[PDB]
Amino acid sequence: QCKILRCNAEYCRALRSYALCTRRTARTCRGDLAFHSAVHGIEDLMIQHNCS
Amino acid sequence: QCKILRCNAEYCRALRSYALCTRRTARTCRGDLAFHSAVHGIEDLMIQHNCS
Amino acid sequence: KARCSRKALHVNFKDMGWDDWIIAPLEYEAFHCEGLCEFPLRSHLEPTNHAVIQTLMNSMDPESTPPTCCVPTRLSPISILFIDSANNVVYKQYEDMVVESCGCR
Amino acid sequence: KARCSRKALHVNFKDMGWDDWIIAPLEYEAFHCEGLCEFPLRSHLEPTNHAVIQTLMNSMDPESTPPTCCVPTRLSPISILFIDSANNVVYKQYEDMVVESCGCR
Repeated sequence: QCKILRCNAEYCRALRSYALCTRRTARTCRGDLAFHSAVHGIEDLMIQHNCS
Repeated sequence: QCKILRCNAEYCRALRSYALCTRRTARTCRGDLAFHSAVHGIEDLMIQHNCS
Repeated sequence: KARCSRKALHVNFKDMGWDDWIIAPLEYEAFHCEGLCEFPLRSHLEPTNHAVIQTLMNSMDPESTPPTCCVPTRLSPISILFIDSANNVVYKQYEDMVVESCGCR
Repeated sequence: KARCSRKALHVNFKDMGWDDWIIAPLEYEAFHCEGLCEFPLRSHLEPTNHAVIQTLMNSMDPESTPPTCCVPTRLSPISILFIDSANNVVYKQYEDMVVESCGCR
């Protein structure tokens, strides 16, 4: 099963942890809207302010 | 079936119409929360401002 | 301002004049939902696809779409012993009476 | 300020960078919910008992409890043809994508 919600619990270091968690759970999420939405949110939060 | 929602469509004359509709549909509503809530609301709106 | 969560809501039937037909119980904890609905949506249960899409759109362009709202997503029933219109004492299990979890929709 | 009703919400997948994996459709009308939640609750479908109780309590003492919120109560699915992680073209029926009715909860 897709474990995208497990990454939202612990949540620029937090953004990297979120990204690593999404990478780890990217296998079972073949086509889930929450996964792509979380990826887009991580990207938007990394671009915002100043992160790298 | 309880027809309490049918009275909320047409809605101090409107308050009297609401009361008459609730009286008309009071048979099938043996114990429905929406019926008692609508009666309490009619009473609160009649007491408010100036109605009789 | 905190995220969407569950707060207290002590319903008292005597405060509504419903004690004339309700025998027991006369009060109970029903809870309610309140809190911010921001990105991402953190919830034990998975949000609806529409809620995800609308929250993402509000995160993108907040000027366009309004955010989702904190509302109950799971509820449990309670039993009520009351007197119906026929002067009968009825034990009825009313559904959707107690909020068990809140979410953004 | 009007009561709880359904408004437009044109979702465009190109605006979210999702066109890289979504083939069709690229945009659709998802609608959303907005409006006042006052007494009484006027809706084609019957509100939950908890929504009725909370709206009545807000009508009684608004200082105590916050009002209910306008959220979707019926939704319909849409079909999406996309490319999953295994380079396969999948036709999937995503549920809860289009709001068909709004209500106060």
